[PDB]
Amino acid sequence: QVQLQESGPGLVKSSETLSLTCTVSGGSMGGYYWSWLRQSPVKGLEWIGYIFHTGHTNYNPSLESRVTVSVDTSENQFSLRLRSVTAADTAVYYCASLPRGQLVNAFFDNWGQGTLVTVASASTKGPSVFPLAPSGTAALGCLVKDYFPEPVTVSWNSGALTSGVHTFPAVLQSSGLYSLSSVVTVPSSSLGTQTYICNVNHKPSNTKVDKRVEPKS
Amino acid sequence: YELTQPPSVSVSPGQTATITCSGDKVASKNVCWYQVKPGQSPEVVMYENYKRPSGIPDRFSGSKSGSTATLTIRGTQATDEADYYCQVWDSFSTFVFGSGTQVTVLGQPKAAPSVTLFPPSSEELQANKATLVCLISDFYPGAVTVAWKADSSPVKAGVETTTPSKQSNNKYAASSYLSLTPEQWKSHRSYSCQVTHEGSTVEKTVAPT
Repeated sequence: QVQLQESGPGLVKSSETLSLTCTVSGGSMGGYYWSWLRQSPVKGLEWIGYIFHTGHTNYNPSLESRVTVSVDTSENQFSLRLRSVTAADTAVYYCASLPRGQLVNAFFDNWGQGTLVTVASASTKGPSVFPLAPSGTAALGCLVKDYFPEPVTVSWNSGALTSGVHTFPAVLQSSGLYSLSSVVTVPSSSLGTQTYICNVNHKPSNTKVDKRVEPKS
Repeated sequence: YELTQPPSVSVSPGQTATITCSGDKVASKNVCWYQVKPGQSPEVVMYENYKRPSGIPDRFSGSKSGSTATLTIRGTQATDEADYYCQVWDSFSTFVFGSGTQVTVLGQPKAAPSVTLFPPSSEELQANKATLVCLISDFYPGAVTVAWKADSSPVKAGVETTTPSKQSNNKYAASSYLSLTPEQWKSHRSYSCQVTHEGSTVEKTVAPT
């Protein structure tokens, strides 16, 4: 009847310009406000902006300065440009529809899938590793910081230490970079005996890092 | 601004899940409800406070009293497990949505989170930068709020937090990084990581020795 579907790039470098498109199936660009929204954690779900077949635009004021939305009545598409993106703009973008006229009780309908957009660093970079010193088991770890892209593989003592090891998923941070931690739980009877070493391997940057972990004071 | 709704809300299957969209502006204007799931087009599950769109299960029930909107699910089922957002029209922002509510249907037996907090390292401090690592593991369901505390008063900036990821043992794991300047760390008496899962909240505390 009227189904919408959006195309996007997926991965985008920081400070470059994000351009998304949405396609309408069948019906003309009639009594509808063609809308763009986005959803994520942190920022939740927010409305980006809508546009009418005439060219009339309405944007989110907090985003109005950067946002630009367009129509192509000819091709049956409508588009979004964002201008200068950051890792905070990393979210799932949706194209949807509003009905022309009254807006007080209106809701968006005929949503898209839509398209996950990840904004990250423009350049490949190796991680920086730092020891997580411990205090009948105690836990010690390795911290890999500020790297791109994924993935990074962490092993302990060349893979000789396997038990009690848990490597957490990474965080995409405002820098457009990733960072994760890998923690092993070990006998408190240990320490001062049996050295613990974090082996970090980040292939895209030819980075390999071995780091000794042991308590201080 | 996003008015207010609880982050979590969970239920055993068939139990009744109640979500609250409250926040002042909710008196002037009518409220609708959207559900959101990954790899799937979100849909209106409510509009005009109480009205029931097409093809939407009768079990959902929607109401509004005073300055508080409410989406009730009634006999909830695994399909309903999603993120629910509350929407209200506004004159200038054109729209305002909710903080979001992650309705979770169990599932498995519940599990309290195991938390481990690591202070900034010497090597990192010598390289200026400082970072605090709060690690949360083995908890169910996958819904945890993480707040940070300088001495004992919440921290706004430099907080990054993963979304909970399922691990091999079917439980969830999440991590939270609090980024700090050197002086920042030794200045305050201590720093604290505070993770509240379901009803309970547990706290881990560290100091610059």
